Amino acid sequence: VQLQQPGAELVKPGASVKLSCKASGYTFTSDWIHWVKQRPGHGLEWIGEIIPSYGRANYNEKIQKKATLTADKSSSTAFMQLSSLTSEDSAVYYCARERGDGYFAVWGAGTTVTVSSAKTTPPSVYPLAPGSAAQTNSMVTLGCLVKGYFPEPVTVTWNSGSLSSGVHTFPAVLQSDLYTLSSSVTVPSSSWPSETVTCNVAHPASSTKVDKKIVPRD
Amino acid sequence: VQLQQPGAELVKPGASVKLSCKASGYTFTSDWIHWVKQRPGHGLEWIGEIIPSYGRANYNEKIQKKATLTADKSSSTAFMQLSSLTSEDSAVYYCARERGDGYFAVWGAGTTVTVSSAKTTPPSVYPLAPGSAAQTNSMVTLGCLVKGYFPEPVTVTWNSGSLSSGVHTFPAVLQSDLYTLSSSVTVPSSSWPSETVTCNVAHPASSTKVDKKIVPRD
Amino acid sequence: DILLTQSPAILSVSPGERVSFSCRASQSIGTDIHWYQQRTNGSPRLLIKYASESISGIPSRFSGSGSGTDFTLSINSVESEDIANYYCQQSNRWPFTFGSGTKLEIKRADAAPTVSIFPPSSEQLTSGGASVVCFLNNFYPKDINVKWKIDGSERQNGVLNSWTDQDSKDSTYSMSSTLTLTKDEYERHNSYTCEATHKTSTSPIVKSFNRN
Amino acid sequence: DILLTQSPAILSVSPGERVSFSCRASQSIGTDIHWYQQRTNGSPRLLIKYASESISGIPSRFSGSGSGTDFTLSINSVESEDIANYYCQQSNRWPFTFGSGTKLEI
Amino acid sequence: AAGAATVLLVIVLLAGSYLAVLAERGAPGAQLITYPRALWWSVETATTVGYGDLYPVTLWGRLVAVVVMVAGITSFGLVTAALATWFVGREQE
Amino acid sequence: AAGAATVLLVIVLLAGSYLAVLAERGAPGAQLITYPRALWWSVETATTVGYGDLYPVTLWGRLVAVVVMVAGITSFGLVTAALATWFVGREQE
Ligand SMILES: [Ba+2]
Ligand SMILES: [K+]
Repeated sequence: VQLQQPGAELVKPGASVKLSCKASGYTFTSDWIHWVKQRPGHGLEWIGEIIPSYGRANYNEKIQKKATLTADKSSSTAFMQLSSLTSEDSAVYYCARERGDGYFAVWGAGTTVTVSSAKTTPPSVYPLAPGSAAQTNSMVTLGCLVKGYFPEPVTVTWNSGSLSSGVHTFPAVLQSDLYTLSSSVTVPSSSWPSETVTCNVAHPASSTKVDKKIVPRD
Repeated sequence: VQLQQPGAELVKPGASVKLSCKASGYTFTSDWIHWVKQRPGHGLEWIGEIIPSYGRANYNEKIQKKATLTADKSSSTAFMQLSSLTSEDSAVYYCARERGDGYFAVWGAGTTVTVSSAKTTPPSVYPLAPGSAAQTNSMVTLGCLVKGYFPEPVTVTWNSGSLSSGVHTFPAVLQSDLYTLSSSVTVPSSSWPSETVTCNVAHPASSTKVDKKIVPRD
Repeated sequence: DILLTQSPAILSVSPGERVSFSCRASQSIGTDIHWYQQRTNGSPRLLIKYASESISGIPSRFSGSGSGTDFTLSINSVESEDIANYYCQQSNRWPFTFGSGTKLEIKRADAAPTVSIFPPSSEQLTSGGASVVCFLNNFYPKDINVKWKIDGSERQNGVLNSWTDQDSKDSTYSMSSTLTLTKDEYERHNSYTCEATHKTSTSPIVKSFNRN
Repeated sequence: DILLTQSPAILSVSPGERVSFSCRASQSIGTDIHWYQQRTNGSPRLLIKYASESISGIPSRFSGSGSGTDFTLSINSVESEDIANYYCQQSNRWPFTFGSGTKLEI
Repeated sequence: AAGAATVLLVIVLLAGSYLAVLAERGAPGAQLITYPRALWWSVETATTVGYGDLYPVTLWGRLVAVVVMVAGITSFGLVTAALATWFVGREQE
Repeated sequence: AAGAATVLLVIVLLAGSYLAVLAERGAPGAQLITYPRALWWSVETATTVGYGDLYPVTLWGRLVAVVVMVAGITSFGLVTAALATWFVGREQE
């Protein structure tokens, strides 16, 4: 992972927040670091660029200039100070590494920011094995239910990524200041429960990760 | 004939094909060879150019880059390798000789390409002398019928070109994977049959050429 | 990719009269436009180079004007040997590009078809087929209606007509009509007729032959 | 602020077939346009750089044409792993700018 | 000297290419904002070719630009004094 | 020498005109893609006139372009050293 930045931050309105981006790999003199903002269901909004070795930074003219860019030359990490936030400011924030030749070769995985006065809740994960009487096809479908978490997002994985064959993770729904989503995996009815199948639910905004094995109904 | 290239090629789908262009005349250092593609009932699509003395070639950006251009410096012939063809690729393919000053001074007669799994059939030529009872005007009309050939095209000539006075060759019709066309010539009823009148039917895709003299009905 | 735009797509004109094709480019290209004529069945033929300059071997009729984005080929008088497609071509930026092309058509005096009917050659029957071919030749306008009859009974079936593009010795059209049957079927019918209803004669032009 | 305009906004296509996205710029930008793919939940991914040049690790399906104000990304055959959003991005004048994006549907 | 003026040019061409990008980014409209074409620009400038496809718009851009002219034009009005002596003498012999 | 620097220029002007076309074709947008204007371009370049109607866009185009400047500007800063001596001396007599 060439550009590597936190998963999610939660901010009260009016507050500030500082976003990181550690950048393994090469740490060239001429490298610039940019910051692109993707509001939900929108495209990419450039925001600002910084050359960390030399110091100077440049911000998007045409947006309310909230942020201020900083760098740490000996740590290969660069920062972005969003200040006095509203809800219009909740989005994913990518850093990119532009060599100096004008394209973003490399992109951090992006930091989901949520500005709300609400509280940080970890999620509650429940398995979803099929009924004790649903007739078994060649494939069997099963999933797990992540309920009542805040803020977004949650990473959902199956056997911690080893089983990526036929997964859907559904989008979260909102309700009274908590979220709910579900994931779904499909395996050969031969191989299960002959092979054990676990769903793993990281929630970055609370720094919690959990596992659950979808056993048959005991 | 300054640029001189084969008449017709037949290609099974998915196959490749290599197209030639021998170029008598001058063989300048700076000469470029281009390749323009004319789909039926369409205009001219440039495709690529090559400077044969020096080697390098350049292809049309915006078309699926199927072809690759080559040259033979000591033989004054240049090649074009169309690769993995569909039916969208059946057209006439001209080479042109561009001096270096940006116009196509000289154009090869062009190579008709047909991509179909069908078989190569030579044509069957029958004369068309008038009825034993059609009243003879000052001019007399007569022709010949080229039937059931594949692929396109056929060159139709009258007294091997010597009589080009009042000829129409009609467009081929298609039917169950063979073609049919007709030509028509008109001569003074004085001069015929006092002068003998023959129609000559080259078919390049099979390397067959035939003659037929339109005698009166014997 | 500089975009060369030739409007109109087709051009009528009565003969002997000046005619102009416009080629407008998506940006200024100076004078690096060049015109090509391409007739039916032939390859294209450089007509004018660099907008204004002339090619040796080309009629003095052809003249080329224009610069920047607006360009024009012209024919100070037309004749029927000019019926063709006309392309422009820009050499000012890479890649070289071509215009969509304009076809020249000629309004001329109306002309009535020369009908000719042709019985299947003795050579053709010696297999298992016999096609009666009928030539409508040198009429104008191109809209003409061919009708077949066997013994007076209109046969609508097994009929392949073929139309020439506008010929370039006289500005007229022409049309063939193959009549596909079998040797078997051709023998048990006596008469075959070819009927052409065309704009010139309210009386339809007929041609018929009998085997007997 | 050079204005990059990607129309259409969405693109249907039956699979295996060529597909082209147009990015037209509010002025000539030479060839300093670059394309990014961004799938659901993932970050964007440089596809083509400087209109024509290709990126190592990218399928040969992807091809980039164009210069001046009119630009095009193309996929000589489609498969279901290409469903994503596609952005253009100009590096010819400051500030760098992004296209509105096109979603590919099958 | 022999190839000494040559080197000092190439310091100025790079150095200048680099600061050009640094100065010109942030100025809405600048053409001169990637390191590659910054480098070609500073040759365009030291040789006074004048194609005029790139130039600076900011104040510090023009400042860099003047250093390149001065430092490069003196370089080049000394690198070209020297391709003129060695090569003319080689062809004189 | 007398007309020796002159010749070497004309090698560079042609040679350069030629490679210019070779390098620049294939680059979508290049203006510099027929041998005639390639030749005028390389005079525009060796004399640093700077009308700026033609220039290169590809990398190898710029490379050729730099050879023409170096080789031509040294040519010309020696062909013009010589139209300046012979003709000024002729008019001095
Ligand atoms: Ba100057
Ligand atoms: K200039």
